[PDB]
Amino acid sequence: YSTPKRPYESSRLDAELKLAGEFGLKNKKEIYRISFQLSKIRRAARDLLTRDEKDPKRLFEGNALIRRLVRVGVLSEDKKKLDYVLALKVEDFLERRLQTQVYKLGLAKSVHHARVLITQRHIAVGKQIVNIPSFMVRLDSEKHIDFAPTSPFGGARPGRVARRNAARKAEASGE
Amino acid sequence: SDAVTIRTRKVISNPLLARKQFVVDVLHPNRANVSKDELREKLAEVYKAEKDAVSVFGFRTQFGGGKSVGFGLVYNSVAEAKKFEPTYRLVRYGLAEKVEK
Amino acid sequence: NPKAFPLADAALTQQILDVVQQAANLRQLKKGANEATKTLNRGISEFIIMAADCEPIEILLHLPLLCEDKNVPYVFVPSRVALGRACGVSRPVIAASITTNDASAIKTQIYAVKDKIETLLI
Amino acid sequence: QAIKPPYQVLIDTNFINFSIQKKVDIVRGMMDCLLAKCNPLITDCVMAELEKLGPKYRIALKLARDPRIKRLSCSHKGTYADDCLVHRVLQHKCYIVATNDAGLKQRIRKIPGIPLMSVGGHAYVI
Amino acid sequence: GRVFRYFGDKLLISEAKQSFTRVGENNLTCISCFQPRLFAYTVSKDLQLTKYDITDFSKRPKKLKYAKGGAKYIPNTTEGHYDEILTVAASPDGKYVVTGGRDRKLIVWSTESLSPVKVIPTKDRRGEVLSLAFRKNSDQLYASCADFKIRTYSINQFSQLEILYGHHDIVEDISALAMERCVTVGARDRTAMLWKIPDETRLTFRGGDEPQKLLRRWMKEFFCEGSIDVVSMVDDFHFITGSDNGNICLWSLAKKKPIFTERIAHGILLLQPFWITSLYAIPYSNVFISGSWSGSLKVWKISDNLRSFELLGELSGAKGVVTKIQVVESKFRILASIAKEHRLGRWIANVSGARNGIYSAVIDQ
RNA sequence: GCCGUUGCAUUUUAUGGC
Repeated sequence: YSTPKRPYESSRLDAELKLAGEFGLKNKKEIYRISFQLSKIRRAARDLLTRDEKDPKRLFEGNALIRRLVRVGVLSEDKKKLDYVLALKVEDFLERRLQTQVYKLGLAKSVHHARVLITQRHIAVGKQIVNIPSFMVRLDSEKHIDFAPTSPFGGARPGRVARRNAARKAEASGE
Repeated sequence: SDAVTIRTRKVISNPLLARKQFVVDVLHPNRANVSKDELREKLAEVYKAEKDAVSVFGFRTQFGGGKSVGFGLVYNSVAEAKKFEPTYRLVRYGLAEKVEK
Repeated sequence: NPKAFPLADAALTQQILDVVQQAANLRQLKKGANEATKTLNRGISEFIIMAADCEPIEILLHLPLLCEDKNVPYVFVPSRVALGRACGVSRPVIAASITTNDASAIKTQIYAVKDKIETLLI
Repeated sequence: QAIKPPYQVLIDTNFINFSIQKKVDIVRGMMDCLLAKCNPLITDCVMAELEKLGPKYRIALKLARDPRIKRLSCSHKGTYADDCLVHRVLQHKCYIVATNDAGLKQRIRKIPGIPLMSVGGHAYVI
Repeated sequence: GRVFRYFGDKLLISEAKQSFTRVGENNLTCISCFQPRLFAYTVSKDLQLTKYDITDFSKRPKKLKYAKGGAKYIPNTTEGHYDEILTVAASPDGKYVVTGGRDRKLIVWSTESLSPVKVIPTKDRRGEVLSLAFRKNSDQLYASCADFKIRTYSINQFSQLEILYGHHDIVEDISALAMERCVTVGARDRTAMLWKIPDETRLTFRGGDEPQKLLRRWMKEFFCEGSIDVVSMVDDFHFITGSDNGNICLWSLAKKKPIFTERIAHGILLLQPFWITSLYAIPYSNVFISGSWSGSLKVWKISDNLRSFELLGELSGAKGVVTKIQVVESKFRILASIAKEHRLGRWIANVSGARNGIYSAVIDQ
């Protein structure tokens, strides 16, 4: 990662929390590291705007870089002219996080309720249970995001607190 | 006890060691890390020799659970298990005494 | 004289059917000119889809007047059968409404479709 | 804040005489520290001032009349580069101010949400 | 294996025996016929499976046994269907035959006494069964599921093998051969995928050719691909698909693009092309049969170089929505399940001769 | 297997409506 140049500066400091307010983060470390990767791409993005048209460096190291941005699910395909790459911004990597995509797809009624649902052995995307909120969905995995076979809200067990609630009824009311 | 369904591939006849080597695949939904004993029982009923004519080892399971792949062995006779097997696997299977020194 | 303007071309029509498919996946879709008129009353309607093969067609002429009052885009599609099919629904829907949500997962597709429709309306 | 690339920036009088006398370009320097495509501007107040530095600064005038730089107009006879920009920065919230004059710079730090610049294309946030 | 049975020329098509049976069910969804005496199995949207004997080629299929569920089996561990059954498939040993539909279960049936020998919960509210396909001379069930899944079972032991993910809409059609691979479509994603089960890989072929470029063709001399309705596997090295606009696409395993696409087949009737509602090939051959609600099964002959195909003909004996095609041999007996509506509960328009039943057509040599 | 209709006279064969 890299720290930004100025640590305390008014229009940027409040611009932190309006990112922390919508997305629901916990550390500006999880903001700065995202800008850090966007920093390294963007320097490379300006490199291929200097060289010649139809350079195979501008082809092979350009278009695959363009297609990888379509592959991560950020660059829409209409803007596929390598001139929207400068017009990228911070929230689009924040938008492709595994936490926020849960709330967009119904099912969470918050961005903070979905944060708790990541770390409790719930929702998987493929057959792998994901419990890191920054899993960065690749746009070919959206309509596989679903409740687990186990871990209720998905069924076949009601769980240790629902079974304990069942246990209380049998011992005092019943036997 | 969830319909174990032991699958075998890579079967090559090896008559110069009088054996048949093959990769054992253990699918196990809703069942975790079954055995080494039941595996030798349940693959000897597709080759129909005996339990102690069956050697098996390996078995690093799939991440998360539900699949296990090891390495399996079958011989033609009981005395071949006493000659062609390693000395500690026969102690592991029970077919020998480990003379500790 | 035309009564079927504007009517969309091919790839825009399948594009619209896919957007309606994910919209029906995200319950962000209204089914019926009754419901669509109600959404035009509540101002929640993004844009309106109408069929061209509906007999009669004059039951569906109220939506351009109400949309042009509310400044809302609208484009005809040729099939009511496929327009029903894109609802995740096995019997035809003559007209569908797109509802407003800024928290929508499919919002960029909706803005691109509104770009094509609002391009065609001029 | 809601500011997007492509950025738009205002080049006043103090900027060009710090660019040439430090040999750092106008447009290609602006693409460096803003990291996107830049849309430079010059007003009528700023350019007609540099006609008064004419016989000693043909160099600054012959660079400013290049089609990389765009034309912008205001309508007052008597205004300055200094005061006319502050009205432009007031009624809209989407310009970037480039300068080095401290006498103008203190009129920029008061209105919130206004990006500044530095010695010739080495940017700084608000 | 490759294509070796070359008998498209031997088919006497013009004097094929055409017959039709009316049956006591509304909207039969599928038909599956066993070949080791020959059997037949039909499921309808009237919640019923019916077993026929078709070993006598000159006769219409006579009734052996039939079973119909009801609203008793509302929960999902009940041994009976309580909604529309979308597909049916018979096991290659002739011992079992399994049904499933909108009740999101899988009920394995005995062929002998017609008894519910197994019920399996799919355990998903979107795990609706759409197409069941068995590997030839095997018992590994391939289950197309509406939650975009492919679920693999074993029959003799009644277990679960593994699940394939990946599609973007509902998997309608899946076809298989004796090797361990299958073809699937997702039917609105406008692609098809080849699935290697032990390799656990997929090869993704892409349709969606724009008619706009075809308008370029209209300058050189149509209709939209929107839904790849069916897929069928001719050999282990090529396959075919059927679309929503009359185009029938021939596909090679070495070709990302369509190696062929046939333009409008069942025709039109702004204008509406017919849907390719049925598609079944004779295995390892050059002959395949496509069906519509237009009223005539159109049969086609693959060229020897696997590059184009040519018209064998039309059989007009079957009016109504053809849902599923079965072909058995010894001579050839063609059966077709004609329902009043489409398989998916879809709407159908103004069909001449609204009838329900089975089409039979015998072709010699 | 709901209804109508035809040849065998209805089992058999062909067709129209719900």
